[PDB]
Amino acid sequence: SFIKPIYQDINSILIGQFEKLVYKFLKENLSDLTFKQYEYLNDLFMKNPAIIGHEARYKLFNSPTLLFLLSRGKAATENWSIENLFEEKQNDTADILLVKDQFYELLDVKTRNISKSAFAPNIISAYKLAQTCAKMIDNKEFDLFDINYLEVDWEGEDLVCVSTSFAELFKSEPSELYINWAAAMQIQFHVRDLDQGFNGTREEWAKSYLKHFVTQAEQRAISMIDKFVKPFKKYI
Amino acid sequence: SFIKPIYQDINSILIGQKVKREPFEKLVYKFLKENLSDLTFKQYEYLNDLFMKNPAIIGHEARYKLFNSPTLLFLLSRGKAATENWSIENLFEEKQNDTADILLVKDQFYELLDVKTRNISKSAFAPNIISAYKLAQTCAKMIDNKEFDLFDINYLEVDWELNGEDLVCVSTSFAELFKSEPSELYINWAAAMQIQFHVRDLDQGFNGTREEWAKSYLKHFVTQAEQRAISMIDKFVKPFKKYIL
DNA sequence: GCCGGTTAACCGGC
DNA sequence: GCCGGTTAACCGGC
Ligand SMILES: [Ca+2]
Ligand SMILES: [Ca+2]
Ligand code: NA
Repeated sequence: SFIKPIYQDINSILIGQFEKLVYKFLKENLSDLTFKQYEYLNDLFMKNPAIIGHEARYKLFNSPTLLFLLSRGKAATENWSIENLFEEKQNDTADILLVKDQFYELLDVKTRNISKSAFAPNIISAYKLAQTCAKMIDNKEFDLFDINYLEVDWEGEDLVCVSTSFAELFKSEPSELYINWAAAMQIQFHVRDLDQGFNGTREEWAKSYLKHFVTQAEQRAISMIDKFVKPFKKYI
Repeated sequence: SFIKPIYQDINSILIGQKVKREPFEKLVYKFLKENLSDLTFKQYEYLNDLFMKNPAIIGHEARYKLFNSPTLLFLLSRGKAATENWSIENLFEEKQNDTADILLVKDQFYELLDVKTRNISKSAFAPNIISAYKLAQTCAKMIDNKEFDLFDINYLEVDWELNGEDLVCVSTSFAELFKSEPSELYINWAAAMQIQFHVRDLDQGFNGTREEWAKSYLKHFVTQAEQRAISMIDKFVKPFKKYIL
């Protein structure tokens, strides 16, 4: 992580001291590496004005996996112009991107209202993560990027920060990730609760996640009969 | 439908309306309020009015009995603690996962309206209409309690496009869920098991009774669930086994 | 034309 | 404590 080293600094400037308000901090203390996902894409294409067409521009990523996680559609990529730049997207994989010397940190910020009942938010699609692990293995890309999370807790007429949390997805035990199939097949968890005791290699994590994903896929399929078929059979 | 008789006018008044550069639902509410003041309510407003007129009824248990309908209780009520803690000083407010956007009621009959805004400037994408599971439970409760002439679930689509520093409405569509062919409803399991369709495209030729609609939907639901189960193996299991064996 | 996955984030049952 | 369903629409591959 590029943020981990300066976590204390961020935590001390947030607690009490809005959404993406952390981006400001990062874009000032790491202005050299901080980007919104859409800003990184514009930056990458502006730097190579000689490369046109989506097929060519996609090659700019130099990584089938990163291409998969960060790129926009073919049309959007081909239609990309210097006078027609990319804008933020609700569907974007990451909130903030930190890249240095060909290594990437996909950072997601999660805001939690410590006043309401605890309800783990959608973290990332378990399916997208499976395709990611598959691409990591197929292309042997095990030392290219990390997916990390920064949690910001908040709470009379103003909403101030009370604490923060930071965790790395790849440091968590794969089989411990809760996949909520109904909730758009999303992994869900509060950052503060995310396990960080995995000790294996990045390759072992990917294989372990795939076994977990496949197993949960089987379990969900069977459970659908139990909850969506059995109780309604008597009406038909 | 209660808004049906005055639909042509809603359509005319809505086309042209603008919002500061989703909120069109509030404008929909506005008109209905001025044209059907006594039948129009936000879902939370309806709940507040019901409890306000029965101040002596306290506790979630007693308050739940005020709905005098298992199906309506299921579709409209807030949780037990929320119902327990309600008070004139602690009223209900909008809730993200409430079933309906607007309720129109008259003489014990209910119309649950869900406004569906649509950005007409982009590639058509059928939005989440309602949970296929919530709908199945609803049909099951209708059958168990014989409530087949109590309520309707309808949709009002508001099409809009960017026009300067605001969004403007270019057209609208209205359709009724119970007039559609149940077996043709698209259930997108990944998308929170939601039924998906464009109001403008929903068929309206069902020829059976409400009871028949419920049974037919239940048949469709169960069949699609069975298919999804097996389908999950082909899409989420088979393609990744090569990485764990 | 056809088809379905993704983000953001949120209560409430027992 | 443990567990999971719901609303809002929305996009891009072949
Ligand atoms: Ca996020
Ligand atoms: Ca709506
Ligand atoms: Na809905």
